[PDB]
Amino acid sequence: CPLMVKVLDAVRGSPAINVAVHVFRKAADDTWEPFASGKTSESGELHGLTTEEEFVEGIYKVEIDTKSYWKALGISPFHEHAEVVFTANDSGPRRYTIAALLSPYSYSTTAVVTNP
Amino acid sequence: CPLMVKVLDAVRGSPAINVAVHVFRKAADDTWEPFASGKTSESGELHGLTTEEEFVEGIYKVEIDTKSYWKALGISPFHEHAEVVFTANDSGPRRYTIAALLSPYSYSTTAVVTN
Amino acid sequence: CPLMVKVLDAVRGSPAINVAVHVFRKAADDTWEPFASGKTSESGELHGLTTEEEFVEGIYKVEIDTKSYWKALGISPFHEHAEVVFTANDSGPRRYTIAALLSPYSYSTTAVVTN
Amino acid sequence: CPLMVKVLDAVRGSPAINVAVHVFRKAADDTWEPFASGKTSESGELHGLTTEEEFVEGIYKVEIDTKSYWKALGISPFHEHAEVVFTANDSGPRRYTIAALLSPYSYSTTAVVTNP
Ligand SMILES: O=S(=O)(c1ccc(O)cc1)c1ccc(O)cc1
Ligand SMILES: O=S(=O)(c1ccc(O)cc1)c1ccc(O)cc1
Ligand code: NA
Ligand code: NA
Repeated sequence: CPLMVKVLDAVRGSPAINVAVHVFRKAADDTWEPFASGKTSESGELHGLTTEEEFVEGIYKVEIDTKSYWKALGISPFHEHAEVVFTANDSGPRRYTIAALLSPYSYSTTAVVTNP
Repeated sequence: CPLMVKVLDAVRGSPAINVAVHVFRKAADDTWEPFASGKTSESGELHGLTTEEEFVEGIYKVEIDTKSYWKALGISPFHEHAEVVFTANDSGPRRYTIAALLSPYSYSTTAVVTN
Repeated sequence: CPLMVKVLDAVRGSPAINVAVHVFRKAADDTWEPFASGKTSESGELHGLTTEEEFVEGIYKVEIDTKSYWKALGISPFHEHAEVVFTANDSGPRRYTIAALLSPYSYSTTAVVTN
Repeated sequence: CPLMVKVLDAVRGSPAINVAVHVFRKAADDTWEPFASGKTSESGELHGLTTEEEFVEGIYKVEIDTKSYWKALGISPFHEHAEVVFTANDSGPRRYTIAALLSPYSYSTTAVVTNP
């Protein structure tokens, strides 16, 4: 599990449950190719998106579908989604945790990068 | 004025209006002494808290009454207030902007220090 | 101007100066079309991006070139850039301020929408 | 473990290690009485501050010694510390996670509150 996503809800003070996440990887023709997807669990975490073999060097985009999350709770938010774009594994394999904190008109995102 | 406070509301995407703000200065006996206070304007800003003459080096605390703000909007908050504690240091001319972004169970605060 | 961008630096406690910002509008064929761009000023702000005539309802993306900013300061960043994607909706007069607070491995963004 | 503290470093993209944390509780005379203290581990987490029996109703202050953290890394930060003040257990026992994200001139704090 070299890529994990955590999401928290700043209005409720709780994990953000059932948040859809789509990961893309930039292809040779400079388009975003679908790479992996999933949803956050009751703990707000999304595990098992990829494997060490599959998660090669590249530029990755982690799209967090924040609008669908808020609308399912009856709230009209500002952003369409949160996009996190980064180069991965350029100095060898690393483990990446993408963390996000959500409010209807604001969000924060952090990266925790560790070396196995 | 060398000290200004700005407060934003992350739930409504708006300035945080009519928020009470209290500034304290640390006295020699280690207690917090009232220094200045006010309420944020329609733009979420509080100007005119102090003057360069009065804002000497020392430790200051800015207390933002976030609980009352959320209660007035019918929203149940977590924190009693937001506290920002910092040292004022002289080191050339200095303007201090204390910014805060409020959510019911979260807040962020930033210091913008400019010449 | 109905759209403004503000960028702050959380490491130095200062405006983020000379940061490139690109705005795109979603076209009918689902691609991102260049719409406006500029560089943040000494106050970290980018004004005059568009006009009320041109800023019609639709989906917009604001791209902040954070990687170049940190590299110019000798700091190694994580993100390629910061992207802010939102729908502009009419619903009375509307000013949009897109604010961003930058750290090397983190960023926050807020929308302040005022009448 | 009804009270836990997590701290992340936004400059390094890593847990904030060896951050001192002091917890206080408002006493009957309206002073802050020392309640518990500890330091974050290599994971950035501080466990074992208190017990269900000890952690009664009250107003609590969690002081995170951010200045000492940055100065130990050779950085001159803005804030003296981060203070998180809240009423706890007013509707019965809850579990509280205080999370913080640190930059030299900025910090964010969130609360995750769950019911056992
Ligand atoms: O979800 S968090 O608590 C988190 C904790 C440890 C990690 O390695 C990653 C995320 C969190 C994330 C961001 C934030 O601003 C506050 C808490
Ligand atoms: O740039 S800010 O100070 C700002 C203040 C008032 C506004 O109406 C708009 C922007 C700012 C930016 C980010 C943040 O988290 C807090 C304050
Ligand atoms: Na290489
Ligand atoms: Na009660």
